[PDB]
Amino acid sequence: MQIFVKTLTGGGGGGGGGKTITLEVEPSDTIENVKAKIQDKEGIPPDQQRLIFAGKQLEDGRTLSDYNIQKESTLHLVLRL
Repeated sequence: MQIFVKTLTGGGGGGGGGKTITLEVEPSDTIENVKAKIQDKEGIPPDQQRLIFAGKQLEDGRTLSDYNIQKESTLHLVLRL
């Protein structure tokens, strides 16, 4: 299944915002697995990633299906320092 990940626009305007990457996933993949797939594409360590869907921060041990994340769903990636 393919899903999309985008980052925040920020309260700064400009600079696009809509850019995405695509991930190949299964419904039974955990959020921790998804973070590892983002790391393969973008180099950002999983410890520094927060993922949001439907306005909610996603917990590592749940699966995509637990959050109703399906084909062509878009997750939002936010930095965690």
